[PDB]
Amino acid sequence: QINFYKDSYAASASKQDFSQDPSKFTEPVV
Amino acid sequence: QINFYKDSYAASASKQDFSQDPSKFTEPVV
Amino acid sequence: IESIIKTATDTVKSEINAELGVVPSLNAVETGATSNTEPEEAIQTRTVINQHGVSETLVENFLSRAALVSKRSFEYKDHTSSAAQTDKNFFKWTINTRSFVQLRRKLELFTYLRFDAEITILTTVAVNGSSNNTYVGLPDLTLQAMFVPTGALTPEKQDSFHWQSGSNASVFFKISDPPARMTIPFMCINSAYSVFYDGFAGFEKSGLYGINPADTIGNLCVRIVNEHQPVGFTVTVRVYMKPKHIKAWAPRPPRTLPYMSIANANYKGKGRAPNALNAIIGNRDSVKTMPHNIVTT
Amino acid sequence: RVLQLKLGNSAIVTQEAANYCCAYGEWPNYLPDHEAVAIDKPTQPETATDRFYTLRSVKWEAGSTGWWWKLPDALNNIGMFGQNVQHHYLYRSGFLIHVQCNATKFHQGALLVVAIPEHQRGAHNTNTSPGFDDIMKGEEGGTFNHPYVLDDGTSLACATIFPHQWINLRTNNSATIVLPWMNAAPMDFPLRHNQWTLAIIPVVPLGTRTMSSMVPITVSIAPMCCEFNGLRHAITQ
Amino acid sequence: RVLQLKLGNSAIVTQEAANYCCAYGEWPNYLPDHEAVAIDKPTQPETATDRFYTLRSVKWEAGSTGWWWKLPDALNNIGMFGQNVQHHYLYRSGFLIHVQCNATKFHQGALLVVAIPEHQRGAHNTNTSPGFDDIMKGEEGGTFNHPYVLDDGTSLACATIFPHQWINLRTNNSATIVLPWMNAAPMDFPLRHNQWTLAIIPVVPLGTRTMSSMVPITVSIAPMCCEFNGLRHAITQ
Amino acid sequence: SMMEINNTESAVGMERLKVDISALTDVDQLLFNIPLDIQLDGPLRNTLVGNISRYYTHWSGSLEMTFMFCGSFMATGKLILCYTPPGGSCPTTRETAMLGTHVVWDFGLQSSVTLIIPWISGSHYRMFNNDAKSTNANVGYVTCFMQTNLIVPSESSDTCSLIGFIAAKDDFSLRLMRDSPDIGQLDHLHAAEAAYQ
Repeated sequence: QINFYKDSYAASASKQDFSQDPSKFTEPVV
Repeated sequence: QINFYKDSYAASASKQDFSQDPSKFTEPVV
Repeated sequence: IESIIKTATDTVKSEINAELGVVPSLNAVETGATSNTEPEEAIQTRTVINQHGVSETLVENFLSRAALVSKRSFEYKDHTSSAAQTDKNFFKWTINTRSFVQLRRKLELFTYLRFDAEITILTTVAVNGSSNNTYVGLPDLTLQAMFVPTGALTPEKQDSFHWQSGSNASVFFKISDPPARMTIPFMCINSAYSVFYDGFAGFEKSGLYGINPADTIGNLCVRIVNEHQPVGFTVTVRVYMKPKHIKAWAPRPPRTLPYMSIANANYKGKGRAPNALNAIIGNRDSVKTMPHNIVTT
Repeated sequence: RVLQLKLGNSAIVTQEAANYCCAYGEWPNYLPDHEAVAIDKPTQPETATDRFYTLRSVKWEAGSTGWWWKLPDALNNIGMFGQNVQHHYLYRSGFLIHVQCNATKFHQGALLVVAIPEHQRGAHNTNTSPGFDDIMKGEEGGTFNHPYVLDDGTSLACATIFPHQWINLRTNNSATIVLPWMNAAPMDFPLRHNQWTLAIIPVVPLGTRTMSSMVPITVSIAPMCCEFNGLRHAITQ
Repeated sequence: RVLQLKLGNSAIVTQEAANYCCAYGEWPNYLPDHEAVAIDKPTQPETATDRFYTLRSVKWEAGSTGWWWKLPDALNNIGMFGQNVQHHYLYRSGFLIHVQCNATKFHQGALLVVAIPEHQRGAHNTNTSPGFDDIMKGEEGGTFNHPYVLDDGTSLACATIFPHQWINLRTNNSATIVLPWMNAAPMDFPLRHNQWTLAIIPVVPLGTRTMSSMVPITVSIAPMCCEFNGLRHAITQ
Repeated sequence: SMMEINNTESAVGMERLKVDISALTDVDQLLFNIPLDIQLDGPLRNTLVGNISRYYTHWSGSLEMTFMFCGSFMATGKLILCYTPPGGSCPTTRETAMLGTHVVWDFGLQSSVTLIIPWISGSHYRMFNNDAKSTNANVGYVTCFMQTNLIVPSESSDTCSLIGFIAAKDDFSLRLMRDSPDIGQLDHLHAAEAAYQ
């Protein structure tokens, strides 16, 4: 990954967040 | 060898596997 | 409970069941929860170790592809006699993601979105085909694209003093270059953009429904920098957008009927199924008719 | 009261059962080496044979005398069980039987559901024994002529000595029975002897004053711990 | 030189063999849990399927071009293997092939016996592809049109790259080959794809000056490590 | 999400989302069937699993169908739900269908039943090729029959309804993204020119 720009929003896309929680949609019950 | 792509299939060719076993074709007998 | 998932789940071996008070195939849909019955509870299973990855359905991968958002054509010539509706060697565009349906339908799967936008500009030219013209070769023109905030002043003509760009960002590029490219940050006054907005923009009752100016990225103003040549050309500009660094909230039912307008969610449907107002799926003769039934001979 | 049964690729759920019966307190098993006779390695198909099969349903009506089926005969033409039966000289298995019948809270009626070992039938008012076509009905089963004497000159009143359950329409809507291997020999030829007869007898007849409807009775049967010996060419009934 | 093969209830003895061949040095096995795909518990019949079946014999004559059979197609109607094939969506197995041919010390001749993986046939002198009835011959097999180019525009001279043996009438009277599972997928639908083709080609023709006699060639095949998945009702070719 | 099982010429709007069942005079009868080809137009297409899958080209893993009974409290009955793996024609009789994967359902205090459609395939993935009869694409069939009969008293309605739902299990996977065929245009939308003025 190469980035020489000063502002952090200039960077390449981020594709490493594998965290999930289906239960907030599939099991929304007390 | 230079590779800045994220997907591993983007890489250059691989030419270092010198392992052989002719006997599976030349001697297929018990 | 939140966890890290890099592959699809394994299957475990299972035996005969015959047990009183236990019924894993029965469920209570009225609660609003989805069925929790597992394959090992429904049938006898073998052990399977599962190596299938799940990365191509990540939200960053699903949304982060460059898509067409604007396409404009105009004549590059002497405009001294042209009518007032004409794009006289320049145009202005208000940036939106609603005009081309493949990007619109994908963004409308979510209620709120936060992203930075990568913009790419592609230009092409052709000689005007009037009966007085041969072909003559194509010029390597210079173009200027200036970014202007929502509702601010925009140039009135190709050679206005407004193009001096003293604090506005401008990009200058040639037709022989690779396409021009830059990133616009997440610019909302709120913590996310609203993809849908159930309200009115102002304190009086006469305002627009469903439009929220805080979600408008801005204006793009584009001109040819060269003076006109002795002969006319047609120039076409295409703009592409790619979202990046994405967060998304509250998924929604997909659009089924065709779009009518960029201003609203209005609908009409096809004249007959599929995608008609009274019928989304294509018909079959009866609930007992199998539509692609295999024939044995 | 609530039950789920799962065998092979098949499952049954019921919301109004009344426990279930294990005949003589036993459970099905494979033949151990200290009881074995035939020396060839046995075929054991597992999930291909050991699953529920459902027969034709029958209509419960005001004049019904009751119904019967013989095992293994009722299954000898069905699925991979029937194919293994036709290609082998010898067989052995247990069975799991599930009987189904439902009606409204305004209906009344009671069925005795009973499994009879070695139910050798008699004929009425003659010296001649029953013929092959009187006994070997296959998947259709038969009906009782004189259910009060079980078609054998004994009696219905004492039939509760055998493995049984009731369906009483105010109480329950299904009955379940588990049957072990029940024979004088460790294996048998499946085309000429039946180990078990299932019998269903309406002791209290169906009745209501609400809207009339067709009330069917349905039988599902699963073989358990199937084994086959003496492989050859296919032979039918 | 001397060999006995024993599978299920079947045995073969030969007094004039020439070793035997294992294709690519492999041996048949069941599908392990780290290569599996379908989630249902598999049917594994053992001795009911894994035994020798013998096909029709063919006559070796002075004009013969050679013969072929496709697997599993040649066995899809035979015994308990054919019944399991017709009731299941998916299958997997290896094979053991034994080819038999004898003649006097005054006869001469040589057969190439070869197993070809994915033998996709060509038609001669046309643009149109082979039809279903050109390919799917069943237990009868077929004959070569142009054995010198293997009916595919390659050549017979290089066919020794595949698993093979010879029958040379002065040396030996049988050939034996063991075949593993050979596919891009862990299981397959047995009614539309063939993994292996057996081919028998007379490279040196049969000859003698002694008394004339009919000289047959005979093929026996045993499936090994059979598995079946996706049980349903019976479906045929 | 809800299946559109009643995709027939006479059913208008919300009527397409339910199947009506009534008492029968004859035993062992077929009620309805469902095609399982989750890329093609059919009862599964306009669902959360159908819509998201049509942005991809390859798929794998198990599905669940769940049915809810919406008759009166006094109504009773039993049904059999069957899944048949591919190879030939859809079954038309109960004694043929019960040889496949199935569940027998009893109506009662629990309103709903689940049928698992297990992943049974030769290849690791199935493929959204434009051919319903391909060995890389076809999934088989779902069919429903009477196990007993629908039985109701005189003051209940004589006809009762089923709602069918579908979802994927957590063994499910998708790959090879593409433009969705569920949307398109031949022209610019209304007010699209006003963005340039």
